Amino acid sequence: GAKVTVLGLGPMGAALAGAFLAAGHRTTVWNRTPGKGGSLAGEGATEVASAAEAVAASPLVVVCLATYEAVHEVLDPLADELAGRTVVNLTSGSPVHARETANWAQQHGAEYLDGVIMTTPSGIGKPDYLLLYSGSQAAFDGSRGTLCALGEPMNLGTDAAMASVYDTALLGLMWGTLTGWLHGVALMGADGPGGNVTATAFTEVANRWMKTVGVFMNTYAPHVDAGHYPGDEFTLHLHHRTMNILAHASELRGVVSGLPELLTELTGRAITAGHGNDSYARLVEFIR
Amino acid sequence: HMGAKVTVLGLGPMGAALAGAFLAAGHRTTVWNRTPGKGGSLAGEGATEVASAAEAVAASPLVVVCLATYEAVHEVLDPLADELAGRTVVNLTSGSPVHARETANWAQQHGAEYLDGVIMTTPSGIGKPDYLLLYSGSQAAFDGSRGTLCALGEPMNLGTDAAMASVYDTALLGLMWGTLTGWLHGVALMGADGPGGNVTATAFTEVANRWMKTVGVFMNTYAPHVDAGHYPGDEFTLHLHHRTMNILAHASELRGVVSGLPELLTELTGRAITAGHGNDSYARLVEFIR
Ligand SMILES: NC(=O)c1ccc[n+]([C@@H]2O[C@H](COP(=O)([O-])OP(=O)(O)OC[C@H]3O[C@@H](n4cnc5c(N)ncnc54)[C@H](OP(=O)(O)O)[C@@H]3O)[C@@H](O)[C@H]2O)c1
Ligand SMILES: NC(=O)c1ccc[n+]([C@@H]2O[C@H](COP(=O)([O-])OP(=O)(O)OC[C@H]3O[C@@H](n4cnc5c(N)ncnc54)[C@H](OP(=O)(O)O)[C@@H]3O)[C@@H](O)[C@H]2O)c1
Ligand SMILES: [Cl-]
Ligand SMILES: [Cl-]
Ligand SMILES: [Cl-]
Ligand SMILES: [Cl-]
Ligand SMILES: [Cl-]
Repeated sequence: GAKVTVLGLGPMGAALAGAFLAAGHRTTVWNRTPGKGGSLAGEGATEVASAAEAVAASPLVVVCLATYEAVHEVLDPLADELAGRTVVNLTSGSPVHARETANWAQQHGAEYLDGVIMTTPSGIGKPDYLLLYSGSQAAFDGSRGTLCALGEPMNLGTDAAMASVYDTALLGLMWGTLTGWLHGVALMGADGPGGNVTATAFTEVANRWMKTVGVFMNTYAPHVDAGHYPGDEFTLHLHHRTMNILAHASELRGVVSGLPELLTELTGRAITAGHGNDSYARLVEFIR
Repeated sequence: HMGAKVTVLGLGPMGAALAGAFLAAGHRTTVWNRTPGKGGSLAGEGATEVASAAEAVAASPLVVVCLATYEAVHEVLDPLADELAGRTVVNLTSGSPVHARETANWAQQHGAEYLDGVIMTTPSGIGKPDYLLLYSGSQAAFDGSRGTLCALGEPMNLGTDAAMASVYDTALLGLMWGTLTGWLHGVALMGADGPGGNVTATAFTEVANRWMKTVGVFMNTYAPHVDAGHYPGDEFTLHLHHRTMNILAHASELRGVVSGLPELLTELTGRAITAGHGNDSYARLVEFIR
């Protein structure tokens, strides 16, 4: 039942407004171009003609525009009106622009939370999908109950630029996974003994296996932070040997992704450096 | 419910772990190893060690094999063709799909029920219900021995073709390495100097492990695309993948993260977009690696 304003009714901003309405919040919306708020008004939103009216309507102002340049074009004329309000900026952009906007919000007495949306418009308001936030802890703690309407909120910490970096790092993790998955699908689907398996059958097993892969990540993160990489029962020597088997199996079955060559070159450099007994986490030193 | 009689051939670190887990579950376990003197601890845990593989095979209706190579499997099993008739052989040696099939065919010629398997953990993970063992081959063997095999870990029946487990192992390891390398790349990006950086690997990984639920949703969404040969892009097209991969490439260069992953990703999506599939899903890329 809290008052919340959304600035920006593009596909994503309209979805945020819709999710706020579905949670029962008193939702005021504004967009630069008229005529994009009729469906939302039918669901109980109040559309207003100016950003100044929209900002004045709610103590919590959620911004979702195309660029950070657009954020300041809209909000800098309203600097005096933002004192004491909370600004949650879900616009995507660079870490430096997040930091510059946080500094600007601080200068004007607005509590500033920068965020990133880890889904597409249709995922907003649904379970499991993440929104990541960084900046004012008071803003996060005071707004979390309302922000929950959009998806699962995570507070990354106090530095407003964190969300931008996390988004890029998490997409890289997603692409590494999805590419290893595509490689596996193509291996399973290929003609050959034990092949001609569908992607759906493979993925049913893969989804179980990903539980084990997640434990590996949880085991290896403290190795990176300690700078100590004990290899235990799965050393880089064994990674490299088995990667060579993957390379050979892939070549036989006609799967050409670049992944095996990337993996063997990287592990090979760490082994040449004498770290063959270490965990996969030692490889962070060979990409950084 | 009722304890079984099982034989393990092979007392290397994995084979000895398998035998220990059968014992822990209450099974009457007979063990043999080519080299004597590796079954000491197992005997005190209740195993019966015998001197020859022939004695070991004759001791149990279920014969679990875990040797260094399929060459070794052949050297041990070939003189025992007659002795295997009517027994179930579960071969957890790692090896090639063709070697699994050839062993399967030999076992069938001699009247043994043959199940080939792969162990998706290391010796210390055996005997825990959270790690996977994948099996393929005789469904009669799997159904009849599943209760016993549960002692080792969670068993999964991949199907009737004995060679499948070998292929799944390699494919799942590739998936693991793609994930772990994307994770390493992300750890490096988060740890680097810069606004929003100097974040610990542990902090990053706390968020990453929540995010992996979403990544799994993508794999479950995209598998039917591959099987149908139809790749609707919907709200995440290859155009958008390519655009955001370029951001990743730029961010990584600025922070000195050099993993080769951004170049692999941009080149692959680039080929599909040049081919005219920019509006399709990530699943369309299967056609550009096979
Ligand atoms: N859609 C996604 O998949 C997704 C996922 C995660 C994050 N995001 C982020 O969410 C934000 C919104 O994306 P989107 O889907 O809504 O489409 P968008 O094209 O990125 O942004 C459209 C919105 O920005 C407004 N805008 C652009 N320039 C403006 C300016 N100079 N002054 C005032 N308003 C301006 C548009 O107003 P008009 O209607 O008047 O043109 C519209 O409301 C982006 O930063 C995007 O990167 C999107
Ligand atoms: N360890 C793991 O992390 C892991 C994970 C998944 C799968 N696996 C698979 O498990 C199997 C065994 O691995 P392991 O850890 O036990 O060590 P291993 O070195 O791969 O195999 C050692 C065992 O093989 C026996 N062996 C080797 N050559 C033989 C021959 N010509 N004739 C008879 N026996 C022979 C050795 O007997 P002796 O003692 O007399 O030399 C010993 O019992 C391998 O196929 C491995 O790939 C292992
Ligand atoms: Cl309120
Ligand atoms: Cl107010
Ligand atoms: Cl395929
Ligand atoms: Cl018997
Ligand atoms: Cl061999």
